[PDB]
Amino acid sequence: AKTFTVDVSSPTENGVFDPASYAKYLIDHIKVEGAVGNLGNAVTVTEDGTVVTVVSTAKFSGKYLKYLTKKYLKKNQLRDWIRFVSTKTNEYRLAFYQVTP
Amino acid sequence: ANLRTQKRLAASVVGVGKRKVWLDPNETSEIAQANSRNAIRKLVKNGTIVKKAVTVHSKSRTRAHAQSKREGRHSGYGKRKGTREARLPSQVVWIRRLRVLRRLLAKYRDAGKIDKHLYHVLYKESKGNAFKHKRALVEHIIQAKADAQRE
Amino acid sequence: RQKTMIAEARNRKSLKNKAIMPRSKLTKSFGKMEEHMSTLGHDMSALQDK
Amino acid sequence: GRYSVKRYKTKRRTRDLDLIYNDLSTKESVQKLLNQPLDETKPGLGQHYCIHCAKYMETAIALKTHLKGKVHKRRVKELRGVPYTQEVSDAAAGYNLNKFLNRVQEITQSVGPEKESNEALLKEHLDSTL
Amino acid sequence: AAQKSFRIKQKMAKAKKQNRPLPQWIRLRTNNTIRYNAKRRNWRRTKMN
Amino acid sequence: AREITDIKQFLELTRRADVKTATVKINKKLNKAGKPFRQTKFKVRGSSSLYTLVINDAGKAKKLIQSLPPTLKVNRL
RNA sequence: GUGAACAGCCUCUAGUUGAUAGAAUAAUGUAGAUAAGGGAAGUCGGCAAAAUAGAUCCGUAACUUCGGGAUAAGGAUUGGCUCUAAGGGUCGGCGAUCAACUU
RNA sequence: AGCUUAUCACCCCGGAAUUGGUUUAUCCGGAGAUGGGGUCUUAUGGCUGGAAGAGGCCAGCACCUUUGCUGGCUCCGGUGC
RNA sequence: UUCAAAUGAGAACUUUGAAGACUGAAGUGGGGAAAGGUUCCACGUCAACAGCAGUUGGACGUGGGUUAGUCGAUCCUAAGA
Ligand SMILES: [Zn+2]
Repeated sequence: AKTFTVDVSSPTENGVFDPASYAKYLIDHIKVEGAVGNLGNAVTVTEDGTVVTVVSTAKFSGKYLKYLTKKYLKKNQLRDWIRFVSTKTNEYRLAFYQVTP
Repeated sequence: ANLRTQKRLAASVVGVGKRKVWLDPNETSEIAQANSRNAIRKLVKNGTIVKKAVTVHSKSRTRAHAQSKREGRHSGYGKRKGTREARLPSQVVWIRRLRVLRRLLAKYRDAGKIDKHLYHVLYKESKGNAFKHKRALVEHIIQAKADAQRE
Repeated sequence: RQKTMIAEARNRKSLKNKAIMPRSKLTKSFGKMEEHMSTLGHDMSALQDK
Repeated sequence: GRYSVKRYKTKRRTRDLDLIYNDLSTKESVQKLLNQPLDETKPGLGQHYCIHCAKYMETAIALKTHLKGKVHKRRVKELRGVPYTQEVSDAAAGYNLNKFLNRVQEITQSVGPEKESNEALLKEHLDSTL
Repeated sequence: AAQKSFRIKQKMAKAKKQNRPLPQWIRLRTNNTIRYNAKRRNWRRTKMN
Repeated sequence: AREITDIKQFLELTRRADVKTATVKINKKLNKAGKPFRQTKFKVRGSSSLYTLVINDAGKAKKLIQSLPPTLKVNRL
């Protein structure tokens, strides 16, 4: 298997983000062998409130995860302020840009 | 002011052309103070001078057209504009074919499916034509062996 | 509003020439994101502290 | 511009599909044009004349390659239905409706399958001789 | 060029050391007739062979 | 630049009386594809050449460090 | 990338955005383009322009120093999409597996 | 820099017509082929040393600096008129 | 070709940024030979020159800059002197 781990503390604390909607987006928009609706025993998306987590036996990659997360942020109008980054291998997190006063 | 030297030096430092490098117009005095590559590096890291990532050249269309060509499209007489030879030399075709026929006969002789004398006559017949491909050569071999055991 | 978004991005992009700047390196104001997130329906009491 | 001007001149005007319909309609018309005595001026010296595409070829093999082509199929797929006369043009505007409808049912009943059978005889005749 | 001989380079060095205007403390001299350098040279105007 | 396999010749080089400097390099490597392990490179600076010894096992490596002579200067990392 | 192609057309890297400017849109010019019907009546003279043009197939006369003439001439076609067939290599005492554009 | 690696060429055995081997291109063989084993040039490639410590790509952290320092990754392949 | 800002007494022509285009790897690119000789780079800087302009310049004034046992000459001989 393969595990991937997103952290959502930064935006969620300041009140722009809800991890449950992000996981609700991921769990349906993730594709396996074609289109939506094939996550049978292969993939498991689960949140804690501060950390979202994905576990996949099927084809899944950090670039795919970043692609989905950026799509969600563009949906909720957050692409121009937040970026999905890697802090460690398969350990990613959302982070604001360098906005200063 | 005049940041020509600074643009040149920033290009030479970052390892790109001047067409890429970017000077924020607000930090003009801070850039004009710089007359050294160390200072330009400081301005590169602090965020006053950046790199301007590459102008793209996508190949989605080219890959799609190539896939359609693999599937056998865009090949008709209205798309052909050079001769059949210029597109594919008959010399190349004959080379492939004759190498194939030589290799097959060598393998058969080494395995023991055929003797050296029949190999020798087939070598020169395949050097000539009357063996158009692997199938015809195999069928001729089968006919030969069958009439031989019939005799 | 979808048409307005398309029209805005048409001016914003200009992509066949010069490869839009990355946001990693740029810096934006505060007040801009205030207006943006107020329009989105969030409140900035957690950001004002900061 | 030049292409339309220099192709579709009234000098270089061709033969108005209505008439090709009226010609492929009946037996005697198609047999006459298949026979077509030796004329010194015509391209193929008479013979080798396609009726759908009202055209004289040089030879039998040039007829073959014409028939195995989309220029022929363009015309045969254009000539299946009714021929669009002024009757149609005015029945559309509300003028001599009953004449148009009589012509339509006449083609649907009588003249249609007549011409279809004539075309089929033409096709197997040409395919057998060629 | 760029693979000069020392003769050519020596002549070039003389030309460089000559390529100047006239000093200002010569204007201020008793009975000074000289007001400019009439043997002045520039790479684009005149060639020195 | 030269590699060595034997240990006796590395000791001879350390005692060659024209060597002043050595250095130990540590690398993290994967074996075959499989497991992390600690490779060690003992380099000694001759006058003409740089001789080097590759030791995969750290236990033998540190005993080599012990058996090195004391006057020779060494550089870690 | 198209295409036989270092052709022509567009683009990536790198470089440049230099050549006195602004407002109107008369004639005559310079550089191009289109024109009904007729088609060389023009003119010293078909000058110039037009037309033809690539690739596949059929077919190709006199004459000939037999080597050519010859792309002679003259004719049928060319898009897109979905398919069929054929054209190969490596291993196993016919199969498993892999792969390209040519018709 | 060390080890290894090749077409041509050469050596030992053996003695060839039912003539055989063989190049895209037809030349070679009792002046000793095919076959079996072996030798050589090491252009050229492979591994290692050089050499990751370099360089490249990212993430940071001081923010008072006209040089401020840490952490991660840098892998495995495929194809051709 | 255009827009804003900066500089400046003054900006169609300078600098930065934002756009639009061009050369289109047989280049408006990156390097060299002959020739030129400091034209390279920086700091000041506009009287004359850049067929308009000019705060700009290959201009004007003042300085800085070209590091070789391994690149070349040097050596060899060629036609020849
Ligand atoms: Zn027809």
